Amino acid sequence: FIVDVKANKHQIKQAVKKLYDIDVAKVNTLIRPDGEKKAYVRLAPDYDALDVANKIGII
Amino acid sequence: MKFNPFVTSDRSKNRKRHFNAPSHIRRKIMSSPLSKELRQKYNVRSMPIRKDDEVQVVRGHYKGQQIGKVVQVYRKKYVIYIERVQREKANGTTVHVGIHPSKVVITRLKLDKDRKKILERKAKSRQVGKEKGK
Amino acid sequence: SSHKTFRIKRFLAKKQKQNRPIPQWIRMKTGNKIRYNSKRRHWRRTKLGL
Amino acid sequence: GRKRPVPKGATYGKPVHHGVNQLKFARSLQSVAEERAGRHCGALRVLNSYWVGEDSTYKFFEVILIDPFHKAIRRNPDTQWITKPVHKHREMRGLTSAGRKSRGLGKGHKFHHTIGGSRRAAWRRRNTLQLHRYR
Amino acid sequence: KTWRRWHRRVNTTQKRYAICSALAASALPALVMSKGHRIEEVPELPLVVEDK
Amino acid sequence: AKIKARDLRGKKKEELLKQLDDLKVELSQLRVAKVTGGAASKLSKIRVVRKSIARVLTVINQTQKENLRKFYKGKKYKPLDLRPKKTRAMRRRLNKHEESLKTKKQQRKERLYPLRKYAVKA
Amino acid sequence: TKGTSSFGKRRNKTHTLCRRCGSKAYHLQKSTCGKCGYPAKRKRKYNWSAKAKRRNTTGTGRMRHLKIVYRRFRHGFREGTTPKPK
Amino acid sequence: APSRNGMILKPHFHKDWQRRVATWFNQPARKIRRRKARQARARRIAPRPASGPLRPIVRCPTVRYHTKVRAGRGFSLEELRVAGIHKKVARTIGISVDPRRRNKSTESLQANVQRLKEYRSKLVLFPRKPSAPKKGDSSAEELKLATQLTGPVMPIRN
RNA sequence: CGCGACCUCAGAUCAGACGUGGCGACCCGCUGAAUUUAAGCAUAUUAGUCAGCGGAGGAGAAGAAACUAACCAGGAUUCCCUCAGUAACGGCGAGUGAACAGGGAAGAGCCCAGCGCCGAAUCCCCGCCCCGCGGCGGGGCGCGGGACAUGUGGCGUACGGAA
RNA sequence: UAAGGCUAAAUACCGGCACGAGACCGAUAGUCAACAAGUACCGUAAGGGAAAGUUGAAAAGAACUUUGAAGAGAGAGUUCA
RNA sequence: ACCCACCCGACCCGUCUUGAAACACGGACCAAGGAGUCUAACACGUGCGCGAGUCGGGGGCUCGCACGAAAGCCGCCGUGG
RNA sequence: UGGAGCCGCCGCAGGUGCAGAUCUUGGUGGUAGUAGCAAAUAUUCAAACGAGAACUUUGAAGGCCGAAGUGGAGAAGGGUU
RNA sequence: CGACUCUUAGCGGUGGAUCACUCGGCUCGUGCGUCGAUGAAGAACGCAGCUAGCUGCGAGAAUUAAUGUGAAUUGCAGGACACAUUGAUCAUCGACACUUCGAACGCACUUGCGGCCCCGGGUUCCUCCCGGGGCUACGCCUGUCUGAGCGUCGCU
Ligand SMILES: [Mg+2]
Ligand SMILES: [Mg+2]
Ligand SMILES: [Mg+2]
Ligand SMILES: [Mg+2]
Ligand SMILES: [Mg+2]
Ligand SMILES: [Mg+2]
Ligand SMILES: [Mg+2]
Ligand SMILES: [Mg+2]
Ligand SMILES: [Mg+2]
Ligand SMILES: [Mg+2]
Ligand SMILES: [Mg+2]
Ligand SMILES: [Mg+2]
Ligand SMILES: [Mg+2]
Ligand SMILES: [Mg+2]
Ligand SMILES: [Mg+2]
Ligand SMILES: [Mg+2]
Ligand SMILES: [Mg+2]
Ligand SMILES: [Mg+2]
Ligand SMILES: [Mg+2]
Ligand SMILES: [Mg+2]
Ligand SMILES: [Mg+2]
Ligand SMILES: [Mg+2]
Ligand SMILES: [Mg+2]
Ligand SMILES: [Mg+2]
Ligand SMILES: [Mg+2]
Ligand SMILES: [Mg+2]
Ligand SMILES: [Mg+2]
Ligand SMILES: [Mg+2]
Ligand SMILES: [Mg+2]
Ligand SMILES: [Mg+2]
Ligand SMILES: [Mg+2]
Ligand SMILES: [Mg+2]
Ligand SMILES: [Mg+2]
Ligand SMILES: [Mg+2]
Ligand SMILES: [Mg+2]
Ligand SMILES: [Mg+2]
Ligand SMILES: [Mg+2]
Ligand SMILES: [Mg+2]
Ligand SMILES: [Mg+2]
Ligand SMILES: [Zn+2]
Repeated sequence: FIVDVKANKHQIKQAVKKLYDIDVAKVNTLIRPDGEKKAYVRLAPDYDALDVANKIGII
Repeated sequence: MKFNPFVTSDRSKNRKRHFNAPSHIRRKIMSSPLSKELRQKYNVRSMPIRKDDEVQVVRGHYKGQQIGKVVQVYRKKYVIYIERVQREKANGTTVHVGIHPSKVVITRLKLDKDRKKILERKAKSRQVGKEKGK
Repeated sequence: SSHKTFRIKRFLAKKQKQNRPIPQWIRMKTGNKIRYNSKRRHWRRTKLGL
Repeated sequence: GRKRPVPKGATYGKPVHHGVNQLKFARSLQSVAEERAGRHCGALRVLNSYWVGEDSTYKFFEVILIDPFHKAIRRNPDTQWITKPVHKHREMRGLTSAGRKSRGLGKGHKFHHTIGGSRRAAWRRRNTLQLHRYR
Repeated sequence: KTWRRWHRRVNTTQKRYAICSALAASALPALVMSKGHRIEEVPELPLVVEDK
Repeated sequence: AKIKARDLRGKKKEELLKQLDDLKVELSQLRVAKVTGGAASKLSKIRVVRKSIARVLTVINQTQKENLRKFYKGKKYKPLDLRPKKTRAMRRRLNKHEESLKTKKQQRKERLYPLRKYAVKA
Repeated sequence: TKGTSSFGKRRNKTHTLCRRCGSKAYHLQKSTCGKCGYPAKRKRKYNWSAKAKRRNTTGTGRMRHLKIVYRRFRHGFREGTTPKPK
Repeated sequence: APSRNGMILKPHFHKDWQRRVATWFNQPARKIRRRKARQARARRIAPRPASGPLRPIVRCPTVRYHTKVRAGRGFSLEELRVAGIHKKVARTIGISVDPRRRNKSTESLQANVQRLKEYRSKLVLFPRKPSAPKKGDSSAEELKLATQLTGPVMPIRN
């Protein structure tokens, strides 16, 4: 994800959970040389990433 | 002469006023006369031109007695495009030629509620002016 | 430098975003006087507000 | 008094202006007091001041100050002139009793400088070429 | 500069003299004609009219 | 399709929040569709959906603040937000009544020696 | 040595971006600016540099409050009212 | 360097005078502004004299002016007292009153008294309400003039 | 060795107010040169000028005589014309340099302390009601607090004032 | 009549907002700046500081053929040009 | 007036200089820019108006100035110079 | 040639006439296809791609840097290289 | 004639003078004469379907609302809308909103550390943990509370 730069990992974790009725293992942010905070979000092993991706639109 | 000492008479200022006029003012500027048929009927000299009035071009190359419907009003370019007033570009495609509204005459108005009321107001002020002169 | 502050990074980011050339559809706008961006900066020559 | 604030002596220039020691400030010490009391209490408004004592090394003064916004002053019509914003910082502009003295304005022959508003105004009027339309 | 002496002043009498001369020569058809005014068919040169 | 202020004015607060949420959701899907090609049909909506969100939020803040200054209209001390903001200096003018006041001495003068209307030459 | 070679070892910087005036004139060791005088309350301006004065007066920037103050004043500083509705 | 006969003259253009040149391109607009203001005040003070109040006859000081006579600032208190006009009230009927004028000679006093007498005679006091009480003049001398007096009220001629 | 007055002083994220910076053509208060002129230069001049610092307002400052005068006298301030390149200053050189009267623009005058009389007759803040509320005000009602006799309010201020 | 205080008016105004005018200048002029100018650029910094207006009435801004890797041409065409 | 021929004449301008073709300096070439101005004060000369007077300011009265920020008038006409 | 304004006379007004100022700004010559593209040993053969190869790439050979490196990693500085 | 050089003209180049334009200046005048802890001026970073710059705006970010207006906006898209309807577009702007620095305000300028009250997950007040909200600058005035002093007294 691209995230708002003011976000904590804690806020991102809570957000993703809320939006996609999912559950996260760990959030792992960086800031692009650009100004957009990128956040790799490791989803918990019970869930698949491909399935949620299809749900949200991307593939 | 002009006596009112808050108006301008100043090339540069009136030219600036014109080319930097905002849409709603450019509506007013891009008016055109009514035909002598309509003038007689409504008691109005001229009207702001509009998307789908029927129109004759009066002066220029396209000067003719054909009554074309207006197609669109390009207020940024101070110009209107007319049904068959068009010229073939190099590659066959047609292009609507710009005609400046003042060199056009409206034969058939597109009467909505608002336009009607404008015509009623203009005719009223005219008749008040004639009564004052009498 | 590879040990940036955040302020500095955010500043370098902006300059990076400003550099891109003009979108060609601009040139077709009605009242257009612009042919090329002319505020373009090449890292090797001309060296930031820094 | 007022010793000239320059490093060593070294008032560089013509020997008219070599003086550093025996020279004196324009405003009085009572007027300095008012000003410092005004500085400190910016909300407050300086009315006027009086003397209370002097050692060799100090003078002492008692500067009357007013709230321009305490209702007892505001609603009183005889005092509500001070609450008006022209009277901000009277002391600073030279308008208190003591501050007024240094301006050197009174009526009559012993003045003439300050025969406009103030010392600066007369000089202004006196050194303007009035260049009339017709001449 | 702004304070160039733009305005210029004239004695009152001289202005009054000037204006007499100017009036005087608005008679004299020759001078009127020479000033270019087509005053060929005008009936009487100091041309005075009714006050309606 | 269009969301107008017109109708939102009257509506209940929970209903507005539901609509707002629904527009924000629609916005998110459009933003995703912008990344993945999507369609020009979709990349219009994104502006429309943004302005609609604003309309709702605007109407909410209108309703909330109007209710607040109904609540204080009467009380002596009220929130700085709701206090009249004219101009720093204009908010330290004298009170409109406090200007009004005459000293007793001044009132006595006006009573006894009032300015008379008069003319001359008769 | 005074010239070219010694341009070599300009490795480290005096000034950085001043956070009040935005200029790259904040002196790190003195911890002032030198353009606005950041840490000092009052903005630095001198009357000798007129051009420097004009490079940032009011009109210069957005004037984002100040521009709508002029409009507000024009029409009368009114508050808390609307025009007659439809 | 001077050249063969002239006035050895000392112009005062050694200060920065061009910084302080005062042009007069205002003056027309000024005169107009003054005349507009003047016309406004006349309209405000409706049937009152535009002039302002009535002012005392006064001799000029010094051997030079001596023989002339001016308007003065205001009527002295002794003069008012003799006329039978209360000093606070005089200001409300349009009589100037200074209280800084001494009164040396009887000749100056009586002439000034005569002035106030004359003024009181030819003055038309409107009543406070349209319903008339004492002092206030008759409705005849009221309809015939609520007129202003153009120029100075009762002018002085030396 | 307490409890209680006051006096002087502290502390509060105490209740409610205000000040802080900007702009800076014009204005008020300080500060204050040197190029320059003098055919050199030091006093003078440049100049109470540029730079420096402070504080304002729509204007500011000034202003109701410890004034002018020496007249048969004028009568706050400010502004214009004039006085006047004058009286005066000055290595009496260079240079500088006002005011009063006179004519206009405008025009407006007032308030305290004190001295006295009047049960502090005064002020601020609380709290309840009626009106009014986008410049927090009026009226009423509270043994509800405080300020105030180390002096609040009315009368009164040199033009005289009080009784 | 000093050692306390208030006070409109005529007066000032190269900053501001909003207007009007000119025996001014007319793109090396006029503001540094008619244009994406206090911009680009330079200087550690204080600070310095540009150049740069005009197709045509209308884009009708040269379809198509042909030579060439292309830039470039040759015909063709638009335009009153 | 374009070119060419021939005879005779003929050194490169600007400048400071007693003296420059100078082994005196400035000058490759072309375009555009580019230096006796304005204000004040005096003096003398000249033109016009009035003449023991003259005078106009400053002010005022006449207009929203289209031309006017003019023009006209003023026991102010003369405080005053 | 160009494509939209301009002149004669009588008066008024000026930012009014250039060869120079090592003048200012812009442009162009001769010099000149000249000086020059000479520090640190070095290149060669084949193929590929390609319109086109002395210089790209692959392969083969010959060379240098010779672990105080022409190697492998960082600091400051750069700021997307 | 040959080449080269010089001159003159024609055409072509180079170069951008001249002329003609002018939404810009400069000068003179008129009216008003308004900034800021209710957070100014200034700075920063953001915001467009495609947008770099200028401009415009502030996470409601090329603007929301309202009022007036009455069909566009337009470089291309796409769309809306029934333009017999609060209704496109402009203008106005009285409602609403207004990121971060900045007098700049919890303390620091890393964008780092905090305290204290309330709310949601977290608990089932178990404090933790996370998220949200509101306070937490200096100076000074009036009052308020708590106090201090072998300061001046009183009663015990
Ligand atoms: Mg480099
Ligand atoms: Mg000296
Ligand atoms: Mg003294
Ligand atoms: Mg009293
Ligand atoms: Mg008068
Ligand atoms: Mg301040
Ligand atoms: Mg000398
Ligand atoms: Mg000399
Ligand atoms: Mg010397
Ligand atoms: Mg001096
Ligand atoms: Mg200064
Ligand atoms: Mg004042
Ligand atoms: Mg006094
Ligand atoms: Mg005087
Ligand atoms: Mg004289
Ligand atoms: Mg002097
Ligand atoms: Mg008393
Ligand atoms: Mg005062
Ligand atoms: Mg140019
Ligand atoms: Mg040019
Ligand atoms: Mg230019
Ligand atoms: Mg040109
Ligand atoms: Mg050019
Ligand atoms: Mg050209
Ligand atoms: Mg050109
Ligand atoms: Mg042609
Ligand atoms: Mg020679
Ligand atoms: Mg020789
Ligand atoms: Mg020489
Ligand atoms: Mg040479
Ligand atoms: Mg020339
Ligand atoms: Mg003569
Ligand atoms: Mg043309
Ligand atoms: Mg000229
Ligand atoms: Mg030349
Ligand atoms: Mg060679
Ligand atoms: Mg070796
Ligand atoms: Mg490597
Ligand atoms: Mg290495
Ligand atoms: Zn700074």
